[PDB]
Order: sequence, then structure tokens, then C-alpha cells
Amino acid sequence: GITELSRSISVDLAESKRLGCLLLSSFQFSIQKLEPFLRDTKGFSLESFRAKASSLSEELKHFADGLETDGTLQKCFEDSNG
Amino acid sequence: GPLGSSATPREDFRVRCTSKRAVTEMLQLCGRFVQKLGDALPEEIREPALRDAQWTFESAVQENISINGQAWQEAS
Repeated sequence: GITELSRSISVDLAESKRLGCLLLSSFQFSIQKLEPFLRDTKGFSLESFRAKASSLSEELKHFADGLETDGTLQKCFEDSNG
Repeated sequence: GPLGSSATPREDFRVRCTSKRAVTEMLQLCGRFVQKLGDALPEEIREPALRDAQWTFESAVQENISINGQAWQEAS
């Protein structure tokens, strides 16, 4: 069901890269479940929502690249704890 | 090299994570992009829709990772 998201991300990729991909797929997933409940009331066109949502998806992809190089994503795979 | 049996091909496609807290902090950072959707949302449904979108976003990530081979809700 919802586990299709990680099943659809190549396992030939490093696991930290797969986490970055999973972040974007989850963002797009939550977009797509919200969109059918939006209608063209004045001041809020679905066209403008898709423009804002797709613009944010590309900013998120850049943001995740930054988290991949500054070590933040890598912390999800480290343990020096009990 | 030849010693031992070989591992069977991968069957668990969830991202194999080790730190539940680090994932939570990553989700907090990415949560800012969900909030930015509120601009395009109408005031009528904005607040409940953003809570719903945030929870859907965090659920999709959490259900697609393992914490030390365990499910998210059963790990620490």
C-alpha cells in the first residue's frame, strides 16, 4: 500500500540517497492526496496550487541535496548510542 | 571469501535507518516546505489541510523506513 514508495526507489542506490528520494516521493504523495479536494474558488485556482506545489517540489529536491552533503541525512544512519 | 553462505537478495525495500531522533529532526526541516503550501490553500480549509498534509508526509516517510530493522512505531 503506502510501502510502494520505498519499493519504487532503486536499491542500487546508496541508502542515504534512497532516503533523499523517499523525502521527495512522500512530499509528492501528500500533495496528490490533497489536490482532489481543491476547487477553483476566487483567489485560489487549482492551476496556481499546482504551480506552487511543483515549485516547492524542486526547492525540496535542492534542499535534500544540501542535507546529503552537509551530513544531516547521514545522521539517520549513524549510531554511537545505547 | 568462500566461507559462509551468501545472503539472499534484498526483500525489505524500506530505507534502513538507525536513529529515530535524526529522522524526526530531518522531518522537522522538510516540514517547512509543507507549510509553504498554505499560501496556495484557501483560508476555509488551510489549517486542517496543512495538518493533514504534514501528517501524511511524516507517515509516508516513517512507514517506508526501518529503525534498526524494526518498524518505526515499535522502535525507540
